Parts: sequence; structure tokens; C-alpha cells
Amino acid sequence: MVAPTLTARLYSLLFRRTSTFALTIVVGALFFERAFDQGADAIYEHINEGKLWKHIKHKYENKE
Amino acid sequence: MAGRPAVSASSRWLEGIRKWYYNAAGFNKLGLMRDDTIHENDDVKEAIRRLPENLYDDRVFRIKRALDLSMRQQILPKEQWTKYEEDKSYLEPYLKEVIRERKEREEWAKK
Amino acid sequence: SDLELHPPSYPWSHRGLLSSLDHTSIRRGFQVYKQVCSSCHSMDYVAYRHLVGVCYTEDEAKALAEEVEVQDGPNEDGEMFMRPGKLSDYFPKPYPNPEAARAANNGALPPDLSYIVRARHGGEDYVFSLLTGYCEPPTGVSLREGLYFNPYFPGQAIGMAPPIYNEVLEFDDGTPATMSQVAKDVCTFLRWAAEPEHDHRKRMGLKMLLMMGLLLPLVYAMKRHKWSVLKSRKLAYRPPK
Amino acid sequence: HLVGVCYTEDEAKALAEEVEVQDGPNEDGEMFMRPGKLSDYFPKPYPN
Amino acid sequence: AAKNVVSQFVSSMSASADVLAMSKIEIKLSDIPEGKNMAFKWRGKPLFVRHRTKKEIDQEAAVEVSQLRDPQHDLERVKKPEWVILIGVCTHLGCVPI
Amino acid sequence: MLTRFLGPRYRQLARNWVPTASLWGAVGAVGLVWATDWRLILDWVPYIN
Amino acid sequence: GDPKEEEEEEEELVDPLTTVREQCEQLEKCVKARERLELCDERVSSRSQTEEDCTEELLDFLHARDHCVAHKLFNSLK
Amino acid sequence: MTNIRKSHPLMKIVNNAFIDLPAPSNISSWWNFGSLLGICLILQILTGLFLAMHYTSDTTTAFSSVTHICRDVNYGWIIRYMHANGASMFFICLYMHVGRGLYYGSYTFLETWNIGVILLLTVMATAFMGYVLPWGQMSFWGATVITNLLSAIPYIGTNLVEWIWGGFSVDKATLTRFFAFHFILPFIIMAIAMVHLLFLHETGSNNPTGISSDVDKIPFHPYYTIKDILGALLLILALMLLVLFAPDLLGDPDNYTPANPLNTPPHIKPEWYFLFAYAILRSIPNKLGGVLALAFSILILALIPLLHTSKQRSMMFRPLSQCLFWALVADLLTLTWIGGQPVEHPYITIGQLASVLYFLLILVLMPTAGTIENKLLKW
Amino acid sequence: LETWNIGVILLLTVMATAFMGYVLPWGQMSFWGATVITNLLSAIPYIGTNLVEWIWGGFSVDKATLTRFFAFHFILPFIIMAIAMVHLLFLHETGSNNPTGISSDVDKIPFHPYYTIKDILGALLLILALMLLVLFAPDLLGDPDNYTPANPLNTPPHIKPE
Amino acid sequence: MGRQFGHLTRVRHVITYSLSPFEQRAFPHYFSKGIPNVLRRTRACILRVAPPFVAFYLVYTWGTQEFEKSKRKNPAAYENDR
Ligand code: HEC
Ligand code: HEM
Ligand code: HEM
Ligand code: HEM
Repeated sequence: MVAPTLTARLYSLLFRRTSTFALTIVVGALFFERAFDQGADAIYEHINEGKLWKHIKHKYENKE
Repeated sequence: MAGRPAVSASSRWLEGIRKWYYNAAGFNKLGLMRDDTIHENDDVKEAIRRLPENLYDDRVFRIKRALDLSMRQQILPKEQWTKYEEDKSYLEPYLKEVIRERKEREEWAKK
Repeated sequence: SDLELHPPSYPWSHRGLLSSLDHTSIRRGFQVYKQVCSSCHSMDYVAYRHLVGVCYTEDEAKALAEEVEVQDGPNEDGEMFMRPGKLSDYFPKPYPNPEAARAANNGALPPDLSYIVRARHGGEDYVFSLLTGYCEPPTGVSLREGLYFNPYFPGQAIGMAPPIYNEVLEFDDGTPATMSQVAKDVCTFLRWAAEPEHDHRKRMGLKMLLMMGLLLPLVYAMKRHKWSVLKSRKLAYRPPK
Repeated sequence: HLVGVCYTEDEAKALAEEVEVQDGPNEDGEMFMRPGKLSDYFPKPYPN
Repeated sequence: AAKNVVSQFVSSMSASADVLAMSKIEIKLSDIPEGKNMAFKWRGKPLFVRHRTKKEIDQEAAVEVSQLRDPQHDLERVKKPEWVILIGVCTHLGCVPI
Repeated sequence: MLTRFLGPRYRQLARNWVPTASLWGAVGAVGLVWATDWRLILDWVPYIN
Repeated sequence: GDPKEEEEEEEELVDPLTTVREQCEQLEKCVKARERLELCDERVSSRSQTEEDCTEELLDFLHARDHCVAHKLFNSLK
Repeated sequence: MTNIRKSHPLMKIVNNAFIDLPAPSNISSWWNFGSLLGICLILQILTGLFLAMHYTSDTTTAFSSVTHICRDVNYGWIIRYMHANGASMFFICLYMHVGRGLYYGSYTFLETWNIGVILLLTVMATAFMGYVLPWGQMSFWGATVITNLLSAIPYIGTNLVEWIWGGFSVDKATLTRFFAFHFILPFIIMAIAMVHLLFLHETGSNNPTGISSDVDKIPFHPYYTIKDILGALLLILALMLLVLFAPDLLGDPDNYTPANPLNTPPHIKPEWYFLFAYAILRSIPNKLGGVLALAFSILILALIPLLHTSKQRSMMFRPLSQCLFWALVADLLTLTWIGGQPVEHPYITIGQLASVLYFLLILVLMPTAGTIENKLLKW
Repeated sequence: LETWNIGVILLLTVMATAFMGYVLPWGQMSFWGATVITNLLSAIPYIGTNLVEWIWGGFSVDKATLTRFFAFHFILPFIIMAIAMVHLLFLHETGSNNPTGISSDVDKIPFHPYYTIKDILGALLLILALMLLVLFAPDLLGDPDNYTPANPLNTPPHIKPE
Repeated sequence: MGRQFGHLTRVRHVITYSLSPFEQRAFPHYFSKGIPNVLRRTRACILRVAPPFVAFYLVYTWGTQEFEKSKRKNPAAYENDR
């Protein structure tokens, strides 16, 4: 957090004005929530590989 | 409580247990005298109002710094603790008079 | 006998904090219910539509539902009439009233299997041990007619003929229908029939841990930052003379 | 309900017992007929 | 976190999946003859079964297209002019007809 | 009761407010009896018998 | 009724569970308890009348064996 | 900061108690339970209201409606379990709120403390009728034994029990009354809680030191709102850990079978937060003595402020009383352990000894502890 | 302005409570009175049917709606008490009004001995009027059609709210 | 509520210094002195906290042990014999 650092541009560009502070909170929530679900779900499938319905659904509905 | 200094001790003398309890109480570790921790009722509060300015102002800072110590959950260094022998009652003379005044006032409404 | 035996803690595919149910076992677990349990055990809280997306497809479950006839209320002439079941229909009740159930058996009333996993101490571990725990009564114990010895059952005398044996049914996928294997599938099914939310329970649990594992250090930072003013605060007493 | 309004307790018991009612699962698990009681509602001419 | 928990509570008052199971129903056609109708339950509102006959289909096309509030033909509203199923509710507020 | 300490001034205070406290309990007694028609009590009044 | 098969097919089929019963059939915990089970059986059967049984001794033997059985049972299933 | 703020005769000044209220700086973490209790209260109302939109009080369709909530309602399974496990968090937070007052001498606020006991009684009453709502062989029988305790009262015991029951025993009449009563009582708690704060803002908080904190007060808004928010998350983390990883860890398994008045559960017991009260009642063979001791133990809180002896106020500098305080907490845990166990020979002796110690400590040992230290401090 | 605006909020809350409580008896006026009024929300563009079903808990008024109304009918009156306390809080700061309309600060009187006994008399006139309906014409205002059980297949001869 | 900053108490001859929250580290010497602090705090209370709860475990480890012994049958088969 020093002379030419990422956070210095991060504060001035966005956090300097409270109006743009809320924008990154709502826009950041959009991109965080989309990545977090896919990120957290993909772990669940790895823990339960070959367990849930979607891992054995291909065995039916004319696919097998 | 912990093992008494002598060997283990059940109840030896009287000053030894009082000295042992003073360090056990732990208000000296915060830089507070005994009368800086008393309960402030309608009696003690008046007896505080009669304190001299030098003594009352000293009490304020001792309480003020103790709350700072309690806020950080810290204690004063080993050399800044209130020595048991050096502890003196700066409020007992003022409490006693309010005790005397209140007892006289109460018994005057009884007789 | 009137004595208690602690069920063993059988490892399960869903015993972990994040482990989910094995839906292959659920499909085999239902086959035990529709062939063995359903003869004299009821499940009146699970529908044929619940199996969709869990162990059977929509077309598979519709075929299962239509395989059993059920009642469809009053006719145009105000009379009862049979009809093939639908997805919305609950599992068929073997008997109309508990009095009939006590008459079918030797007085014992078969408990509902919808919550029997969560309505018994030990969960599926006790049920699995109860199904496979049958043994010859020890010397000195006399059992009346219609009573069988099962140590895992409280009282050690249960009104249950052994319901599971080797090759009692045939599994669709071809797994051997052994005494222990069949009990494992129905125990897996009986858990799903009791806690259908089991998979989503852990799915949101993992999301919480990742979500809260990140916010808790962050929220702590805001607390420390706001309180850093008072933590680093020096007091000086400078009275006159 | 007719007790104390238009019929006595003995009169209403006779009226109720005059009509058979179906209630109570038999220990064998089947419905059975019985004379009505005071607590029974007026008979329904049709089931549905 | 706030959006998810709020949506979970909002979603509770919406579907109640046991209600969604009875969204689609099945009913015979030979029970009722041509012209008459039958009323039963579908989606909580009464619906009727009607069988158009030969001397009523022609009159349907007699009405001009530009004669109502919304221009709609008669040959596209049904997959086959032989049969018709309608919900017996008023299009304004949802009241059954006679 | 109705006093603070045990003294002649409070003893006079207690005695002076006994007749009012004497008849105040009647409201607690009769009023409660009136509220739920205490039979054992309603069986002694002549007009309400 | 419980451990029987339909038989006549191949090798008449076998169960993983009955084999694992032999696992804690040699473990020290479940051989000592079996020794106690025999003593109760010999004592109770010898007496012409006695209002006592061997449920406690049997349960102790079962408790030791079943816990050891649960350790290495599910690996032979599925 | 924008203007002179003008105005002011509105409800904002009432909110100065949440922003500009003076508060001690050294307020420890044992104090978020005040705000946590408010979080718990509005959480029960939020989840309870949505539960009441699918729950039907008739016995023929009471238990089946609870199953319909979890099995059919979208996301209806979680709401039921944050409600069931929230009451566990409510009483977890409730017992530390009482414990802090015991340790830090907060009962010297006589007005606030007395209203606090009233708040405690209201929640324990509210949580009792909620347990009867699912109607699950623990609801029916748990309510059977507790309500039948009122039959020990003379000349009203039989009359009021039927009046409470709405009949001759717990039945549909009792179930409908409980659901209606369970709906209104939490809104009474909100009103009393506002009254509870009204008697506290006159005198402020109670620093763990126990001395007056008027010399070191700090604004509430920038320091304790962010401290309570962190405390709220630790509550959500703890509550959600039960709901999403062990929803039935605290509840008894027998509650999942429909209530049957002809069948008795193998062990009949209330929820874990009433277990300590059950142990005290079961410790006396007499029936009238047991109900009185059950009520006295709960109502002994109002007698605590009249038992203060020490010239100090908080237990911070009272090592002799500290040893007794954790003996009482340990004994209260022994009472909880005893309550969940059947009445046999190892527990009758332990149960009677723990109960006789529970009253002996507070009534005798604690007041004697304060007197002893007064001699040791020359005052 | 503050008190009056809170007054409108108080008015809206009661009409919501009264409408929701009328559906509780479920008597062919409850089912059908709620049917016509609730279906009005379907006229809202692009969100009408989305919230109509979300109010209904289904495709039409049914048991799902009935349970929700009873729970909602229980909670809302306790909200009204809180708002009414706020309603007074915005009035006592600015005093009351008089039929004259001029400031009455020159002729204020204590409330306790003069208006408490005036409100008690006013309360009795309310109890007399309410009890007159209850004991002498209980169904004078309510529609007779509400005494037949709700039937979604049959419509009442005339549909109308209270 | 009749009490706010300005009339709380009379404080005289006390000077305080403080830093801006942005000019100081939020987590300064966390494990350098916080960990040695918690050891100091725990010792100051382990002689008043642990013994009361250590006794409860002793009750637990004995009250439960005796309960199983009661359920266990005892060899009292004499006086009946064969
Ligand atoms: C012969 C008819 C019949 C069969 C087949 C049957 N049950 Fe039962 N079940 C009963 C009866 C009768 C009882 C009650 C026994 C008692 O209470 O003594 C019972 C009780 C139970 C219990 C309750 C045990 C307890 O401690 O409460 C469980 C669990 C159970 N059955 C599971 C099953 C499973 C799983 C199957 C399929 C393998 C099955 N049953 C098949 C008749 C049957
Ligand atoms: C301080 C407030 C409250 C407390 C402590 C409380 C406590 C409880 C408890 C312990 C249960 C038992 C649940 C179980 O064991 O399965 C319960 C059930 C229930 N409560 Fe409450 N409750 C509170 C407020 C409310 C409110 C305000 C409502 C409705 C507006 C409500 C509605 C219900 C319902 C419908 C049930 C039965 C459904 C179920 O048990 O899941 N509760 N409550
Ligand atoms: C739903 C129930 C309750 C709620 C919402 C509630 C709320 C609160 C809150 C928010 C505070 C101030 C926070 C704080 O000072 O830490 C407080 C203070 C207090 N409450 Fe309660 N409380 C409840 C029940 C109780 C109970 C059961 C007691 C039992 C003694 C109690 C006694 C006290 C006391 C003594 C204080 C003084 C706090 C101080 O010393 O500064 N309250 N209450
Ligand atoms: C349950 C609903 C309501 C309650 C309990 C309530 C209560 C009260 C009370 C007790 C007063 C003072 C009495 C008086 O000055 O005569 C008052 C004043 C007032 N209320 Fe309401 N009110 C309610 C609804 C409304 C509504 C629907 C309006 C619509 C405009 C309203 C607007 C006002 C106004 C303008 C005053 C001024 C009184 C004055 O000028 O002296 N309130 N309210």
C-alpha cells in the first residue's frame, strides 16, 4: 500500500467518491456471486464424484 | 486462589493471609488503591464529593488508566503495582463521617 | 431380556460433514422398499414424485406410480373407483387403519418408515444393525409365538420375522443381493426418505464455510481498524505543581 | 343440542339411539354399525 | 449472504411443490357428449370440456377479425376444431359462467 | 410493615395506618370472593344465600 | 431365513458379512467374551430351574465383535 | 455532517441511544449477548412468521403440516431448523446474559434486573408452548408432565390445570391455544425489551472493573456497532453450524413420531434448556415441594440483589467469590447432565446433592464469601 | 404533516388487516371477495401475474393462501400498535387542534380530570353502539351469503366486499 | 435520555493522545505479544475456573460408570442350584 501500488489507483478510481464506492459493492456482488457458486459447487462434485443424480443421470433417458 | 507462601498453610497469622489476598485480588495490578474500587452508593458518592481537589483528581486518573488497562486486558509492569504496605485509605476518614451523619439522622427519626 | 446394546458406528458414504448421499444406493434402496418393506410397512410422507431427480427419472417414476392402483375420490355417481397411480400419489398404505395392521401381525404395529431413521436413537447405524443383528436366542430365554430375538431391539424380543436374507430380491443393476448389501441400500434409502434435504444441507454448508471463512477475518479487520484508535492511546497526568 | 331446548335428556337419548351410526374401528380393523349417542350429529342422507 | 437468505424466505411463499404437482391433470373425453360440459378442479379454478359440433364451427369464422378489442382468428386458437377445453372463469375477475 | 425502621416514631406510624390497612384487605378478600363467587364465603351472607 | 441363499446357482453365492464375522472371531476381545458365554451356558443349562439367562454375556460378546465387524465391512459391499 | 441538522422533534432522538449513547471503553466480549439477544428475538419472529404460514394447529393435521413444511415448501426445511436451533441459541445467549450480571454485579440496576427476570420467564414460557406445536410424542408428553405439575397446588391446582388444558388432558383444544399464545407472547417480549433498555439507559452500562466508567465513556456508534456486528456473525456462524451440519444434534429423536396418548416414550424429558429445572424438581419425592423448588430456582434471580454483601461490586477483584461462581456454573452443568438421565440409584444421590448445593451456594456460601473478604480488606 | 402522513399509513394497515381477516371464515364471501380483489393485481404490467401467484401461494386462492392470511392477520395488528405509538409521538410535540383552528396555547387544560372522563363517556357510547349490533342485530351488516362454505366451482349471486 | 457527554463527570489535568486509524496497523504485534498475553490471562484464572469444572468431569466419569454397573447383572445365582 505504498507509492505506485495497486490500492492507490483502486482508492482514487473508485473509493474516492462514495457514489462509486457503492457501484463496486453492487457490481462486485454480481461477479463474486457468479464465480463463488461455480467455485464452491465444483468442489462439491469433486468430493462426491459418482454420487449425486447428475453423475448417474447419464445412465438413463436413452443415453445408455 | 493458590498455595500460600509458607508451605501450604491452612490459616496462619492474620497479616499473611491479608497480604496474600491483596495480591490475589489483583486491583493493585491495575494501579488502583483499595478505595478506588469501592461500590458507589448514595453514601460513598457524597463522601467522594468531599474529597480534596488534589486527592479527587488523583483518583480520577487512577480509574481512567485502569479502564485503559482493562480495555486492552493488560496490567501494569511489576514495578508499577500498588504495594500492599504503601496502600492507604484515602476515603475511610470521609466514609466514617457520612456513617456518623447517617446514623444520627436515622436515629433522630426513630427516637 | 430388557437390556440395551450400543449400535456400531458403521462407516457411510454420507457420514462426513460434506459427504452426500450415494444416489445409486438410493435407487437400489427403493427396490428393497417396493418389494420387501411395502408388504407390511408404510411410508405415507414420500410421494412417487419425490424420487424424480434423486434415484429415478420422470418417466421411470411415472411408470412406477402407474404400476399400483389407488383410489380417486367420488365418481360422478358418488362411488369409489380404482385407477392407476400418478406422480403426486404417496406410497401405498398396506393397511387402511392401524387396527388392521395389528390384526395382520401378532399385535405389533409396524412403525412408519418415513422418519424411522431420525425417530430412532443411532440413526441408520441402529437400523442396519437391527436388520442384520438377528441371532439364535441365548440359553435361558423363552420367546412367545410371533416373537423373535434381536439384541439391537430394545427388550431383545421383537415381533419381526427376519425381513432380509440373501437373494431375497434382485437388483436392477446386477449387484449381488446379499444379506448385508440389501440392508445397506435400504438404510441409505431410509435416510433419504427421512432427510431429503441431506444433499442441499451440505451444499449450503460448504458455501457457508467458504463465505464465512472469508468474512470473519474481514469483519475482524474492520473491528480492529475502528478500535485501533483506543488501543493505541497514551494517557498523561500533569497536575499543577 | 336438543337437550334443554326442545327435548329432555332422556327424550334426546331415545332419538339418538333410534338411528344407527357408523363409527369406531373394530379391533379386527373394520367399520361396524352401532346405535347413535347424544354426541352424534344428525345423520347425513348421502355420503358425498 | 443477504441476497441469498432474503430470496430463500421469499421463495417459501411462491411454489410449495406439493401444489405444483397438481398443475397438470388428466380427464376423459367420452364421459361427456357433444355440446354439454363438465366442471372440475384445475389450478384451483373451474374448467369446462366442450365438443364443437358441425353447425357451430362455421359460425365461428363468420365473425369478422376486426370486430373485437384484440384481433384474433378462430383457426389458430385450437389445434383441431373438433374439440375445445376452456377454464370456466370470467376473463375480467375470475368468475364462473352459467 | 408500612415503616422503615423499628422505632417509636415508626411504631406510631404503623398504628396510625392500621385501620386503613385493616379495611383495605377487605377489598382483597371480598373483591376476590365477589369475582369468583367463593361459595364457602357466599354461603354465609343471608341475602345472597 | 436369514443367511441362506436360493442356492443351486454357481457357487450358491456368499455374503461378505458372514466372512467378516470370522474377522473378530479371532480377535482377543471376542474370544475372551465367548469364553464367558460358555460358562453362563454351562451354568444355566445345568440347573433344573433358574430365573437367569445369558443375554448379558451374549451382548458383551456381540458388542466386541460387531464393533470390529463395522470397521472392515463396508469395503466389501457396493 | 451537512447542516445545523435543524428539526429534531422526531424519532431520531430516540435513536441517539444507539449512536451517541455513552458507553464504557473496557466493555468485554461478554456483552454482545445483549445485542445478540435482540438478534435472536427478531430472528425467531422472522422465521416463526413464515413457519406460521404453513402450520395448522389441528391435531389431525399438525404433525403432517410440519412434514409438509420441510418436504414440500421451497427452502422450507432450513427455516424450520433455524427456528428449532435458534431457540437453542436464544437460551445459550440468555444464560450468559444472566451469568454476566451475576459475575459483574449488574443486578445493582434493580429496575433493569427485575425486568430481566420477567423477560426470562416470558421466553421460557414461550419456548415451552413452541415445543408442543409439532405434536410429536415429545410435544404431547413433554407438555403432559410439566402442565400436570400444576395439579399439586391446592384448591386451584385441579381447576386451573383443566383451565390450562381446555379439557381433561392435552388435546386439540390445548394445541390450538398454544399456537395462538405462542404467536402473541414474542411481541410482548419486544415491548418489555424496550422497557428493559429504558431502565438501563438512565444509569448506563457496567464496566467489568465495577467502578464508575463516567470518566472513560466512548460513543457507541463507531466502536460497538462494529463490535456487535462481529458478535452477530459469531452467532450466525454458531447457529448455522448446527442447522447445516447437525440439525437434530440437540433435539430428541423421539419427537419425529406422531403423538400417541396411549403410548409412552422410553424416556420423557424436556428440552436441554429446561433440563436443569427438571433435575431440581425430581430431587424431592414430594409433589408440592418439587413444583415450588422448580419455581423458586427460576425466581431466585429476583432475590440475588438483596443478597449482596461485598463492598466491591464486580467479581473481578473477589477471588473467593470467583471460585464459588464457577462452582455454581459447574453445578448448573451437573443439573443439566442429571436432567437428561433416567432416575436411578447413581443419579438420585447426585441429583439431590447438586440441587441442595445450587441453593446452598447462592443463599449461604456467596453472601458469606462477600463478608469474609470484607474482613480481609479492613472494611 | 408528520402525524397526518403516519395516519394514512395507519389507515392502509387496517384495511389490509380487515381484508385479510374477512378471508379467514372461508364462507363463499371470503373466498370470492378475496378472489376479485386480489386478481386486480394481475393488471399491473410485467409483474402482475408474478406477484399475484406470490400472494396466492399457488395458481388461485386456496388452503395455501388461507394459512398465510391467518398468520399475516395475527402479526399486522401488533404492528398497528407500534405505529400508533409513533402516531402520537409526532403529535404531542406539536400539541392538538381545536375546532376554532387558532392556536390554543393560551387556554390549555390538564388532560387527566377533564378528558379522561370525557373519553370514558365516549367509550361507553362506543360499547353501547357496538353491543347494540352484537346483541340485537349481529348479521345486520354482514352479508348472508357468507354462511355457506366456500365453493370455487359456484359463484355467489352478487360479489361485493364489506 | 437525560445523560450525555458534557455533564458526565469532572475530569481535570488529563492529556490523551491518539492516532488516526489509517496511520496505524490494525493488527500490530498480534502473535508477538498477544500470545504471551493469553498465557498470562489464562494462568490468572485457571486456579479459579478449572477446579470447579474438573470436579464435574470426575462426577461424570463416576456417575456414568456406576450406572452401567447397575445395569450389569451380578452373580447372585446361589441358593437355587440344580
Ligand atoms: C413380516 C412383515 C414385515 C416385514 C416384511 C417388514 N417389517 Fe418392519 N416391522 C414389522 C412389524 C410387525 C414391526 C413391529 C415389531 C415390534 O414392534 O415388536 C416392525 C418394525 C420395524 C422397525 C422398528 C424397529 C424399532 O425398534 O422400532 C423398523 C426400523 C423396521 N420394521 C424396518 C423394516 C425394514 C427395513 C424392512 C424391510 C427389510 C421391514 N421392516 C420389513 C413388520 C414387517
Ligand atoms: C422468543 C420467541 C420464540 C421462541 C423462543 C420460540 C421457540 C420455539 C421452539 C423451541 C419450537 C420447537 C420447534 C421444534 O422443537 O421442532 C417452536 C416451534 C414453532 N414456533 Fe416458535 N418460538 C418463538 C417465536 C415464534 C413466533 C413469533 C412464531 C409465529 C409467528 C412461532 C411459530 C412457531 C411454529 C409454527 C412452530 C412449529 C413449527 C416447528 O416447530 O418447526 N414461534 N418455537
Ligand atoms: C429476550 C430477552 C432479553 C433481551 C432482548 C435483553 C436485552 C438487553 C440488552 C440489549 C441489554 C444491554 C446490553 C448490555 O448491556 O450488554 C440488557 C441489559 C441487561 N439485562 Fe437484559 N435482555 C433480555 C433478558 C434478560 C435476562 C434474562 C436478564 C437476567 C438477569 C436480564 C438482565 C439484564 C441486566 C442486569 C442488564 C444490565 C446490563 C449492564 O450491566 O450494563 N435481561 N438487556
Ligand atoms: C388504528 C388507527 C389510529 C389510531 C389508534 C389513531 C390514534 C390517534 C389518536 C389517539 C390521536 C389523538 C386524538 C385526538 O387528537 O383527537 C390521533 C391524532 C391524529 N390522527 Fe390518528 N389514529 C389512527 C389512524 C389515523 C388515520 C386513519 C388518520 C387519517 C388522516 C389519522 C390522522 C390523525 C390526525 C390528523 C390527528 C391529529 C389530531 C389533532 O389534530 O388534534 N390517524 N390519532
